[PDB]
Amino acid sequence: MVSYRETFKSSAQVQGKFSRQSGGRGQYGDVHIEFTPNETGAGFEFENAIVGGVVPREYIPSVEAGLKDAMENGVLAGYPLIDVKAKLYDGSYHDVDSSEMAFKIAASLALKEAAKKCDPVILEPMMKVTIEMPEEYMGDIMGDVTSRRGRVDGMEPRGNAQVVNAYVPLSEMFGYATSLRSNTQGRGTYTMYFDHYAEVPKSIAEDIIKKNKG
Amino acid sequence: ARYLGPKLKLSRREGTDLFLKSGVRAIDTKCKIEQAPGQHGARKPRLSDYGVQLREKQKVRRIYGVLERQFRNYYKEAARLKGNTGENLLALLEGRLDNVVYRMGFGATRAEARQLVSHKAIMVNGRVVNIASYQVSPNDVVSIREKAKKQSRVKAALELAEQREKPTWLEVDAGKMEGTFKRKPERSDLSADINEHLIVELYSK
Amino acid sequence: VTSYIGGEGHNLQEHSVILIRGGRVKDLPGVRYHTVRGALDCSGVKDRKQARSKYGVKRP
Amino acid sequence: MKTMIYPHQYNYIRSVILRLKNVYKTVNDKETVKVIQSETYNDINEIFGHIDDDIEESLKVLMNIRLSNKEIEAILNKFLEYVVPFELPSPQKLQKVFKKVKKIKIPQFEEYDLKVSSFVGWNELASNRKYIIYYDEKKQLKGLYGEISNQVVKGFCTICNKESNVSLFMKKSKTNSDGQYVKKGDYICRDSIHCNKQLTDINQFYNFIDKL
RNA sequence: CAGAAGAAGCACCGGCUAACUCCGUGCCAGCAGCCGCGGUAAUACGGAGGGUGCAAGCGUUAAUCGGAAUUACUGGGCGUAA
Ligand SMILES: [K+]
Ligand SMILES: [Mg+2]
Ligand SMILES: [Mg+2]
Ligand SMILES: [Mg+2]
Ligand SMILES: [Mg+2]
Ligand SMILES: [Mg+2]
Ligand SMILES: [Mg+2]
Ligand SMILES: [Mg+2]
Ligand SMILES: [Mg+2]
Repeated sequence: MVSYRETFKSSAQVQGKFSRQSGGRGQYGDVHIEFTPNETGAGFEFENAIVGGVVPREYIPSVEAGLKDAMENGVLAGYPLIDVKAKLYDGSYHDVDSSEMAFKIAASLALKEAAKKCDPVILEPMMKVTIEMPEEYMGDIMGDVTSRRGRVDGMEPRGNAQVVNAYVPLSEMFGYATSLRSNTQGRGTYTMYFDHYAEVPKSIAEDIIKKNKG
Repeated sequence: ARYLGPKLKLSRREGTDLFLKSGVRAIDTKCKIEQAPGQHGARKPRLSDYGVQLREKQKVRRIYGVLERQFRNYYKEAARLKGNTGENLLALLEGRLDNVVYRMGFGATRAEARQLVSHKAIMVNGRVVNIASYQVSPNDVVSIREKAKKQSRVKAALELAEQREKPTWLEVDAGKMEGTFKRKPERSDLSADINEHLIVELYSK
Repeated sequence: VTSYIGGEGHNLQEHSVILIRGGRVKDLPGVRYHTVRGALDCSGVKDRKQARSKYGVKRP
Repeated sequence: MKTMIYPHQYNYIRSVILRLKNVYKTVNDKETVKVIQSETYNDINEIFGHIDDDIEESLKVLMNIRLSNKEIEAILNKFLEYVVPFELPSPQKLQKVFKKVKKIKIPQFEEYDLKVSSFVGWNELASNRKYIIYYDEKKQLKGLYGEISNQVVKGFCTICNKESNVSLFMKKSKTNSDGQYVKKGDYICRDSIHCNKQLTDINQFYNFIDKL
């Protein structure tokens, strides 16, 4: 199972407001949170932009916890949200109504609102692959990498053997060994190392969303 | 171009009241004048001759609220002007409109006077002047603006001025809130505490 | 010429373009110049909070 | 004297040895094998810099295609001796590092773990944080506490760059008078010891610290 | 007319030279105009607190004269220091 992740393609400013009566007690939480794309590998970044008097200080940590939990849950296919920056630019509250849970729900609502306007996209893990094989089978190796949607960055010759460096999706990478043995006639070896998370092809991504949906 | 930090700290460093407060309450109640500012202020280090000269020059600057560049230019003018350089230097600082307003009692402190001068509440010879550095000549009349007369601060300042000793070279009238710079202040009129020679020496250094 | 690289740590490599200023380094014979930190390829010292202007460090 | 190698280097040595050996298992072409033998031999030599007779003996066993996993273990154990253990700070010093956290408690760390520890990290459940102590490029001990997610998910760990059970770790910036603070974090292995063993490059951990 | 509202930084604190402690490091990392400082109680390195000096600037580098009576006209020397 390939560990796909989600990120927001477009930055958006959204307001999440929750107002409801629970157990005979009104609960009102409002949070206005800006979600922006983050640099690859930067990870989740949260900034508190509340000067004060717009959100109760006690509820602010709860809001952050809600966002964190929602990212873990995922907004599209349920893949963990990554490379997103969250900033609580504005908020509103009622002393009696406001509660930690209410604000946490409001944060979740904000992230749902963000998901609508942030253009979230699934990210697939990309593995850098170094393959050593005889030059005779090198053309076959090139074809296999192309078939797996991998791109060969460069080719390096070491003696008789030829070294190929390419970046291939992990999903595509599975079963490479068997193919390599067939292509090289068991005369080639390869090593793959994870490099980065890259956006899934839209057609594939759509299918993945459908699969996770059902 | 102005010092916006704590006033009493400056007084504590000098170890003397620099008249940076109105004087409604004693400086001692407000601060520990004896002790120098900071962690190591309580200990008294031996002061070098350079240090003694510096601290004298710093005192005068802090009293009149003049930065070094402008104070240097005053010294050069005092040296250029005929007579005692040190006495000339003190006369120039006294000649400043800022000082005159405070001495006339329109302002409680020289900083208060500065705000009055700055905010166009002061007229010299019936013309509005907003320069603190403006030099008031003999026979000039400094009058508060008619609009500014209504301000409460001016009235309170005049009462505090009554407690202070009245400058001989300045004639002032309450209610009218106008004053005349009759003559340039003599060295005798100014406080003997200030050592002009140290400042002259420091600049000769 | 030989130029001393001031501060703790540097990113200088061969072929790096740097700006040098006057300043001998006693104890290093023949070093009559200092490289200006924070100028051209040379970068400011990381996590420096005092004399930042001397080591090309922006206000934290 | 015996060569001294960093823990991350030893992990790389282990990885290359396993990689080198796997070639013997799979690759049927002696020519291809030979190329990798030389590459790995160089890599091991490079890490050691100087190879003693004991390393040479191990290298000879490594070069042979008849190398066995039991032999590998023995070779690794010898290489482990060359490795230098992480220096634990004095308990007083630790508290000085974590001035903000009074009466910070440290669990007992295994000597082997210390030997293979590029960094030392311990998680407190009550804290809900992971406390990490490490020596930087300057070799000053650096201690940091950041919130660790209770939820664990399978994903590539930032520190080691290996897919494992990871929990999001967030480091909070110093709170201003307003009460505004910025938290920056990335998913990392929940177990520091496991991550340490996985980690082969000290720089990767440093990069994660830079991100914080 | 409205409202303190919209407006403070830079260098330095061993001696020379105005301004001192703590912590970290332990001839390392570094500093440095000069004399020097750093090998486990560093006012000298790095950070912090406090302080000093200047201030929309402050430092650094380069450059000239000064201090330099150290080319001596003003205004020096030559027994042993040239
Ligand atoms: K002569
Ligand atoms: Mg100016
Ligand atoms: Mg001193
Ligand atoms: Mg010490
Ligand atoms: Mg010069
Ligand atoms: Mg001369
Ligand atoms: Mg002579
Ligand atoms: Mg002789
Ligand atoms: Mg002779």
